[PDB]
Parts: sequence; C-alpha cells; structure tokens
Amino acid sequence: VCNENSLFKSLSRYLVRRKDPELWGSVLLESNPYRRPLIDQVVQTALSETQDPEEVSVTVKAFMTADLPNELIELLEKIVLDNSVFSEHRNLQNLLILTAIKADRTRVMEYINRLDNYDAPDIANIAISNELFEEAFAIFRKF
Amino acid sequence: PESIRKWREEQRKRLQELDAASKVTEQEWREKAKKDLEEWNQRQSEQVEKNKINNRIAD
Amino acid sequence: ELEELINYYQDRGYFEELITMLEAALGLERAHMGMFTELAILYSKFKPQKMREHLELFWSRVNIPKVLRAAEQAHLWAELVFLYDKYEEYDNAIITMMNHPTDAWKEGQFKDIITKV
Amino acid sequence: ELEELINYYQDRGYFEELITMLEAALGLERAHMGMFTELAILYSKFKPQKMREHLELFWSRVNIPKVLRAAEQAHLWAELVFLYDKYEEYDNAIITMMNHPTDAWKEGQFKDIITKV
Amino acid sequence: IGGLLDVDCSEDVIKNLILVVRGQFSTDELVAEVEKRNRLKLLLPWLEARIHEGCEEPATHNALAKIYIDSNNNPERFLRENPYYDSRVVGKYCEKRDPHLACVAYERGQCDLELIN
Repeated sequence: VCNENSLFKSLSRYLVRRKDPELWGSVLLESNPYRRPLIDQVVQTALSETQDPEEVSVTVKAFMTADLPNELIELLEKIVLDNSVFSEHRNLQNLLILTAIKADRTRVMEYINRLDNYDAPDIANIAISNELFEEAFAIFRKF
Repeated sequence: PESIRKWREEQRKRLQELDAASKVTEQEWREKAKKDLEEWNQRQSEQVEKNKINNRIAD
Repeated sequence: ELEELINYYQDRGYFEELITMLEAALGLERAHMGMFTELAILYSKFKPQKMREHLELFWSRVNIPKVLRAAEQAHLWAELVFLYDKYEEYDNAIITMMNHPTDAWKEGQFKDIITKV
Repeated sequence: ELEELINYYQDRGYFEELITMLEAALGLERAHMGMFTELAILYSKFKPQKMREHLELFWSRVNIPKVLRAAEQAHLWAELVFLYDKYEEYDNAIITMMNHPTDAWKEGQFKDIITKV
Repeated sequence: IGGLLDVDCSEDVIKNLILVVRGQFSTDELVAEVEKRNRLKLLLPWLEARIHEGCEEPATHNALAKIYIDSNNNPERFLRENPYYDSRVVGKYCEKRDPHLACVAYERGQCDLELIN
C-alpha cells in the first residue's frame, strides 16, 4: 500500500522495528520502480533512531547477503560515520576497509586520516595489492 | 472539440517569451558578476605590487 | 465521477464551464485532497495564479505524485521550488534553481537548505 | 556568565565590541535557545532590520516571554504577528493588526486566522 | 581509585585501566568527577559494556541519559523503554535544557507536582 506513495520514513521505522532481514530482502527485490527512490529516503532517515545498533547490524548483514554492490552498502557506512554514536571501528572500519577494497577509489586514501584505531596487516596486504609497494615497509615503521 | 488550442498556444508563447526573459537576465547577471571580479582584481594587484616594492628590500 | 464531469466539460470546450463549476466547488466540508488537487490542476490549466496561495494552505493534505505531475504541467519553477520545499524535495529544488534561477533563485534560503545533499 | 559579560560590555560602552562578540557567537555548536534569545535581544537594541530576517530561522528554538518583551520593546508589529503565527496566540495579533493595520495587516491571513478564537 | 578521582591525569590511561581489579569502588562518585571534568567520553563504551551486561543501577541509566542530553538528541523511546533510572532526577537535570524531555519524563514518572512546578 505504501509503495504507491506514503511517508516512507514510517516504513523505514517499521523496518527498524521489523527485525526481518528476509523482509529487508523483499524490499531489496532489485526490480521495484521506487527502489532507488525508496533507498534514497531510507538512508537519509536511518539516522533517526540512533539508540540501538541491533537493527543496524541486521541491516548490514542483509547488505552482506544481499551483496549490495558499491553505491548500495557503503553509502550507509558513509552516512553513519558522520559523528557515529557507535564510534567503534570493528564492523565499521574493517567493514569500510572491505568496501574500499571493492571500490578502489581516491576516497580510500583519506579514509585513513578520517578514522583511527585500525590494524596493519589487512591494509598492508591490500596496499601491496594496491599502489603501495614499499609504503608497506614505510608503514611498518610509520603508523 | 479540441478547442484547447487557444489557451494552449497562449501558454506556449507565454513560456516562449519567459525563457528569453530569463536568459537576458542571466546574461546581465553574468556580465555584472564579471565586472565585480574586474574591479576587485585591479585593486588586489595594486596593493600587492605596492607592498611588494615596499618590502623587497629584505628578500 | 467529478473528474468525469470535468471530461463532460472539456469534451465540448466547456473550459469556461470547468471554471464556473469550480467557482463554487470550494464550498465543501466532507471531501478529501483530490478535489483540491484538481483545483490547482485547472488553475494551472487556466488560472494558475490562484493555486499558489491556496496551495500554501491545503498542502498538508494532498498526495505527492499528482502534485508533482500538475506542478510540472505548470512549468512555473519559481513555484515548483516552494513546492519541493513543502515536500522537502531538495535535489529537485537544486537542479531547478540551476536551470531556472532568475525565476526561482533565492539566495540565503538555498545556501542553507543546501546542506541536505 | 557571559550575559554578565555583555553587561560588562555595554556598561563599559563596548557596544560595537559586544555586537562583534555576537558575530563570534553566531556559529556555536552545543547551544541552548537562550543564546539565540539574547541574539534577538541585541538585534532589537542594535540590529532590528537584521532581527526579523534572523528570526525567520529558529522559531523552534524560542522562549515565549523573553522574545515577547524584546519584540514589544521594538514592537515591530508585523514581526509580533509572525511571533503569534508561531505561538498561535491570535488575540493580540488581531488587537495590533487592528490598532496597527497600515504597518501591520494582510487580508489573506486575516481571511481565516480569525476563526481560531 | 581515590587518586584517580583526584588526579586529572593523561587521557588514554583510564581506558587502559578500567579493566583493573576493584578497590574502594563506586560509580555515583566518579560521575561527579567527570561532571567536574565535563568529559563524558570516558566510559561511554565501558558504560555500554556494563549496562548491556544488565546492571540496573539508575545512576548508570542516569549517566546514559546525561551523555544523551549532551549528544544533542531526543531519546524519547530510550528514556521511555527504561523504567530503571529515576525519572525524577533525569527530569530535574534538564530544567534549563529542555522542557520537552523533563515533561515526558514526568509523564513516565507521574511527577504531577513536578509537572506543575
């Protein structure tokens, strides 16, 4: 019924209350006309609750199993990193790292100076897979 | 009887003027904005060269 | 049917009859938004100057899509921006001021509403 | 503890200095409404022609009596009406708009706003 | 830990130590410490840990609420879902801060006299 037209913030709230990753995937049918539209508001609205990360986690798990490519998952990474209340880096930074791997854009460079509290070996492996051939050793000594 | 044509042509030509009105307005805005920079940079360069010839005596 | 009476008019070129029958159609207390939707629609059709103010009142009630459509049919962008505002349709206001500034351009309002992109 | 600083300023004649301090305060981050209130206050005593244009913004960030008294010290009547629009206190808006129509009256709003008392 | 309250030491050291064995141990005192410090950040993740373990110490819930107040927000449901702090204190804190939060607190707190006052 909402699909026609509605306050889709309400539907996103149902989502953040309907802990139904399968229903998320139902929303993630990849074929609905409003799908790009709907996601456009669901992202700008997910910021509303900012009190529990449970539905956050189930939504990102859905993202994983829905294998939503770049411009589908990491966009939420971006929106949430904006003064993240859950200011951990696990499942965010690492999960930003994987998105960066899938993206391989200039953004990945300033990722470092944007966040903190990471580990070396992962980014060392990726950077030797990336442009950084001896910056690996320089970061061994550096960061 | 497809009598829409009257008001239809009316509104069509109305917009067909409004466009050109908007365009001459944006053009005048463009040129006046250019004039702003042109009156700005002259004074910038003036003061720059002034302090430059005043202060080169060191390095 | 009310739309079908509309058709029952425009078929004969009863655009004036459309006007007249809307002239007292405002006398309502039990209907819903679609009436006002059509009202602004036929405004845009013939008397587009009047939907602005009234629109600026009943706006809280009417659907999104038909409004978007009729607003386009107006091709009155200095208004469409205000409408996007009412539906907080930022991106649209942005592109429209880009393509239709000198009609729709508002400076500080835009420079503050920009932060939602 | 900065209100007393304002007092310090104006008593010490630091009027332009305190308005500059206002300009400083214009971009704070973790501020309650009282900031904006005293902002409007100093506008009233110094920048009325700026006041209302600023007040177009933080309607949702207001205390009633402070801004009431400031406004009435300015008694910028149309601005008082705008206040009432945000606070839904129709009576006095009507009072003024009657005793101050020329400066402060519009027919459109008057056409319906009366129905609320 | 007395001296930790006393010290105003370097920054990371707390986050480093918090896991240590206990001594003379409370919480409603170190809260007073950070209130002198205005540096809520300290235990926020540790507070998360402690609470999601299931400690129904209102001051903890109260500490939660305080940092939330600090976080420029409205935890209407969070304070709502939490009949484990004291609605009275969480209301009476934000007197100058926000009528809405204290009022809905009294709502869930049934603070009738306080609603009045």
